[PDB]
Amino acid sequence: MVNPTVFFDIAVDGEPLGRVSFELFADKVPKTAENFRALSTGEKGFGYKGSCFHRIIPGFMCQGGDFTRHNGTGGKSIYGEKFEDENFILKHTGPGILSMANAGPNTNGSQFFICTAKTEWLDGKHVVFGKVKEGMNIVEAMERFGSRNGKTSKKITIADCGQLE
Repeated sequence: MVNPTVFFDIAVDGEPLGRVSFELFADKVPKTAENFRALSTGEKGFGYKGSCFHRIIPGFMCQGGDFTRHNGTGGKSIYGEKFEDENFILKHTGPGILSMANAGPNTNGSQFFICTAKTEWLDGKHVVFGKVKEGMNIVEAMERFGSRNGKTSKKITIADCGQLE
């Protein structure tokens, strides 16, 4: 079978920016990939639609997925509780990597980041579960609204999201 693909339609201060799509490595990290896929479709009744990228650091990453508190302090997985680091097979190889944010071992929720550089120091600490497929330029455009401390200068939202194919 085939790894799922999901998309995010991004907006900046409500104005459309573009679409970013991702391959989810369900072949390597099925549990992690499924969480992100389900939160993208909204099939459990909650997920990423309408949420924001609250922390963006140019040259580093864009982070989002806190759909409950909108600031890095919230979010939840589809598993009724934070969940474990499934494995660290996949590495932070370069721009476009999709990896889970966490607050220490086995604390995955819904927060994630999209790398804009190779972030090898996170290997073995954050679970890598996907990669941008199309629209890396859109992520580069988003990145320009970040700053040193991560605060964004315009509100970057996931206007729509779902599963492709």
